Parts: sequence; structure tokens; C-alpha cells
Amino acid sequence: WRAAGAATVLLVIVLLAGSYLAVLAERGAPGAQLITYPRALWWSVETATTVGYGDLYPVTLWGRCVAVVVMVAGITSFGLVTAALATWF
Amino acid sequence: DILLTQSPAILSVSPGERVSFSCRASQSIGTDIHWYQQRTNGSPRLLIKYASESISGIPSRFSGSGSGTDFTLSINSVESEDIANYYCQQSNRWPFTFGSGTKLEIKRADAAPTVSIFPPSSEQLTSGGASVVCFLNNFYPKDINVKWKIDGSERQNGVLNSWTDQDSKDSTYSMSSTLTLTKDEYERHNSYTCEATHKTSTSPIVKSFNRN
Amino acid sequence: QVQLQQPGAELVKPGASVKLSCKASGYTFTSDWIHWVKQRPGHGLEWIGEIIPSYGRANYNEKIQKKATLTADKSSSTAFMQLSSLTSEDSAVYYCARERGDGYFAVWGAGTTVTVSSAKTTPPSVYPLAPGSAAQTNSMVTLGCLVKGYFPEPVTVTWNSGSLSSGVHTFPAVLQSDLYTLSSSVTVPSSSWPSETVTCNVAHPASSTKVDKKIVPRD
Ligand SMILES: [Rb+]
Ligand SMILES: [Rb+]
Ligand SMILES: [Rb+]
Ligand SMILES: [Rb+]
Repeated sequence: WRAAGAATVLLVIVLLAGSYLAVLAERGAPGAQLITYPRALWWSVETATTVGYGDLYPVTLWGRCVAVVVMVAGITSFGLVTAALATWF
Repeated sequence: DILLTQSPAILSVSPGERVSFSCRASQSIGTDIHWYQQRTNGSPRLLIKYASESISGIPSRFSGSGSGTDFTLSINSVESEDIANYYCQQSNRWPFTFGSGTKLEIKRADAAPTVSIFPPSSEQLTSGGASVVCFLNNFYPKDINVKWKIDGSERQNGVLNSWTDQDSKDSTYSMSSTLTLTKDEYERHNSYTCEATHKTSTSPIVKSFNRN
Repeated sequence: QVQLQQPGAELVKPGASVKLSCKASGYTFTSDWIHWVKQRPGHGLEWIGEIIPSYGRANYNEKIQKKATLTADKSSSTAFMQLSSLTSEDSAVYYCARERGDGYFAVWGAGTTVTVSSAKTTPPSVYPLAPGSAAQTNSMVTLGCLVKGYFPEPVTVTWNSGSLSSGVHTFPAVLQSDLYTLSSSVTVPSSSWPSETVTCNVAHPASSTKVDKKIVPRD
């Protein structure tokens, strides 16, 4: 539970950093709706999980970069889901 | 960018009554609308956030409602301290925006003015100045007329009036008429009167004083 | 305690530029955004721009003409708004506010009145106002004080350092030949005067001049 459970860490770091950077990246862009920390976080979680609702997303270029970083380091990082392979015990 | 329409611009309500200010968004913004209060010469003050969420330090008289594009700020049992300008502000899409504003206005029982005339100060005269002031205080409606007579004769030159916005202590109004002459022009006239004509009394309220 | 401190006033000649300030206090985070709002007399609030000190980035309102440049100073917890080449149009009160990145402005500054004129700063003259010798008095009595010959706005007239607040009217100044003039008033019981001292503290930020003037009965 150390090799996997450790990923949960990385995930929470990404989710967090992603929210901050996203808001940072998106503000100043007319129409951007990804401009407040809280939902900025709701977004990152729905991006990492890739649930994909489409209720929030980036419009700027860096916003999309932060996005891609979150998706990659996030879909990967969701190796936490595999970590819950302990339900096979 | 999102447009916040606040109409009507002025709201006239009776004390203790319930009042509602409305704010309409040019597009659905969920509940990302926030309310601010601003009294004459004060700074804005957060009243309600996110449309309904309350704020500590704010009367339970204040409440919010709505979602999407239609929002309402409410006050149960208005009162003098509530006389101000209310604004709505949204944080749904960048850049944040503000409502045009809505002035609350309480309608109370007609009150007669409290006139008080004042002779210029020596400290001032000592500098060649003569300012005879007059106060028309705590009246209502705010409509009122003040007249200046010198030795019984009407004066119109050198008179500067100043009115105050509705008072948040008693929902009234007050004005300040100031006739300013030189020590000279002042040194050559006996009495100065100040008449107040107000809807509360057919005959004017006067206050005079002789220089000697 | 007061969280955002803004200089009451700042005079500026057309074409010139002033750098307003706003010093913070209380709780501070890296998620904090400091905003600036312009407000011309009579009209409402106008967002000007925002800045995130814990990073330094700033965005400005693209509708209005850009006449500002935001900056912050982490250590002193002070945000600076630089307004350049001003005109009559730029004269107004400017508030700074703190936003926790959640969208609303929880606390605001007292705002800095800014005037764009060629006129010169002039401290006000505070004369007293006691009833004329033949003023029959009743349950209450009205005293006041004249404040004239000052420029630019504003001025803050308190009574007895603020301890006397109930029954005070400070009329809006009137401009005439580059000098403002206003009068405040105070009503107290007839009994309480003049046994109990009554002074009007008058402050004029544009000249760093505050003055007291006791209101005693005329000779
Ligand atoms: Rb998916
Ligand atoms: Rb999906
Ligand atoms: Rb979707
Ligand atoms: Rb998958």
C-alpha cells in the first residue's frame, strides 16, 4: 500500500496545483468560467477522473496546457484506482 | 461580458415594510451573484454572497434569492439605517461586473424643518469675512425653499445652499444655506433673517438676528 | 482592526500621474487577489483591474481605456496602482478590496479621493457657530462649525473625536472659484451646554491638517 497509496499524494498535489494555475491562467480571458479556486478544483477532479461533464473547461492557451498536464499526470496518477485493487482481497 | 441590469433605480417603501431589489443577468450565471451595500460616503459592504449565503455582521433582515439570470435581495422591515445604494456583482465569467445600482428610499411622516440662524464668527470677521449660516434640519419631504432678507430686504447674491441625501438615522433631510459677505458689506446692515417655506406649514419659519 | 489602508486624497495636474497605494493586514494567503474600483461622484462602481501579489500577475478591464498599472510588494503587504496621464475624467474615488479568489469582495478600502486639477492645495478655515445672543433655547440646542476655503475634497468632520455622533449633519461641500466650503452641525440637550465641552475635529488629508475648534457661547 506504499507504492500505490503514495500516488494518492501526487494526485492531490496535481489537483491542487492545477486549480491554482488554472485560475491564474484563465483570468483575464473574456468569458473564461474557470476563474475561482473552488470550482477550479472541482474541474481538476473531473478532468483527472475524466468524468467529463463539460460544465467547466479552459479557454486560454496556457489554461489548456495546465489542462493537459492535469490530464496526463492525472490519468496516470489515477493509478490510485488500481491501488484499490485491495478489494480483490 | 455579463451585463447586470438593476431596475428600478429607486425604490420607495414605507418603514417596517418588505422591499425587494432585482438584478437580471444578460446570461445564466447560476448563483455567482453577490450583493453590496453602500451608504452615502461609505465604501461598499458585502451583504449576501452567492445569491443566498448569509454573512456575519449582517441583519437577518437581509436575504437573497434566485438563480440563472434573475436575482432578488430582500429586506424584511426596512428602516432608516437601510437607506443606501444596493449593487449586485457577478463572478461567473471574467471579468467581474457590477449592477447599475438601486437607491432605497424610505417614506416617513411629514416633518417640519428646524431652522437655526448663526452670526458670522469674530475669528472670521478678524479676516475680513462674514458668513451668516442657516440650518433647515430634519424635515420631510425633502422639498423646501429658503429665503434671505437683509434689513427686511430679500437677498440672492452670495447665498450658497447645500442639501444632504436622506438621513439613515431618521429617514429625513436637511439643508445648509450660507450667505457670505465681506466684513464691510456685513458691517453696514442691521438684521439678517432666514425664512423657510415647507409643506408642513403654510406660513414660513423664520430666524433673524441684529448685528448689535 | 481595519484591513485595507488607503490614502484619503491625492491631487494631480492634467497629464500628470499618481501611484495610489493600499496596505493590507489581518489574514493573508497566496490565493488573495486585490482589486481596484473606480467611482465617479453620483455614478456607480467600475472594476478597473486585479492582481495576485503571491505571483504578481494582473489583468485589466478591457472595456475602459487603460490608465493603470498594478504592482504589489509582498513584504510590506502593499499593492500599488499607477494611474498615468490623468484628465478631469479620471477624478473620482478609488477603492481597493481583497478577494479570496472565491469571487466576492469581503472587505474594502476607505478609498482615495483623487482630483485632477491645475488648483493648489488649501487647508480649510474652521470657524465656530454658536447661537446668537437672543436665541431662546429649548429642550435641545444646535451648534455647528464652518469649513471653507479648502481644496481638493475631502474633509472629515467629527464631534469630540467621534464620541459625539448622535445628531450630526455634515452638508455636502459647494465649489466656488476653486475652493470648497461645507458645514457640519450637532444638536445636544440645552442643559449639557456649555458645561460639557463640544469640539468639532476637522481633518483635511490633502494637506495633512486636522484641527480642533471648541464651540463655546458668544461673549
Ligand atoms: Rb471518459
Ligand atoms: Rb468523458
Ligand atoms: Rb462530456
Ligand atoms: Rb480507462
